[PDB]
Amino acid sequence: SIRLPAHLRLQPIYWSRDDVAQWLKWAENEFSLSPIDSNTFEMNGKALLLLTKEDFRYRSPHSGDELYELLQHILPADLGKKLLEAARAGQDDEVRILMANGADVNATDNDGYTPLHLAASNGHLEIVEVLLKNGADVNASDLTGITPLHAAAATGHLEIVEVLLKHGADVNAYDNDGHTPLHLAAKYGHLEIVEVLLKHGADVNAQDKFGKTAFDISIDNGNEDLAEILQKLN
Ligand SMILES: [Cl-]
Ligand code: NA
Ligand code: NA
Ligand code: NA
Ligand code: NA
Ligand code: NA
Ligand code: NA
Ligand code: NA
Ligand code: NA
Repeated sequence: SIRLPAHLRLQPIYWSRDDVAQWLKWAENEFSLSPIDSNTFEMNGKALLLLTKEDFRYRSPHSGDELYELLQHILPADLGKKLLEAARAGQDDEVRILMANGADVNATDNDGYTPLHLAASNGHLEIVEVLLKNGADVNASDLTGITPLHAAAATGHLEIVEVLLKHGADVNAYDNDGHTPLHLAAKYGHLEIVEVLLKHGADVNAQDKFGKTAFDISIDNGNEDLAEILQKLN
């Protein structure tokens, strides 16, 4: 038995093509495989993770199934949890690889956050787009009632707000405090998001648990520019 080199103990998404080649040679020795042909897996580790098991079998009639299993065993068991983390951290390529390997696009943590909530909150537009294209629940509430549109409106991510609306986000969804996305955009001073929400049917007269409209919130915060938009339309 041979120990795997230290840089190959990194997750395979980080492996170069030369790293892949070293891993193959390590496996040839560790598992007593038929000699591996040097031109056979001419790609980096990110690409390797997108091959199917059938692809491995075709590429290596003698060892490809074994190599596929070895590679998959390197990955953590809970890909849905990894997807939540990758989406939160903006790891767009990792998001794509994890969903290709079966991660649930609607993976949910103990706060009710989904990948879409986390990518929306942290401004990761490309990840929002890939999640939506692959069936992400656009109107899922988290435990406090926050939808992805709430999360993008509160955090000032205008393009994400627009994409969520184009994919069916509920413009007048309520969180557990009765806040709509319009309330949260007003609370955090995002004037352009307020305009987009109104153009998509946001209810200026919606009252939260405190009896307050988005306009009331703009007055409490002294944000006269936001109050002006809201006043015009109600
Ligand atoms: Cl999953
Ligand atoms: Na590379
Ligand atoms: Na290298
Ligand atoms: Na090949
Ligand atoms: Na696969
Ligand atoms: Na290994
Ligand atoms: Na999983
Ligand atoms: Na889940
Ligand atoms: Na940001």
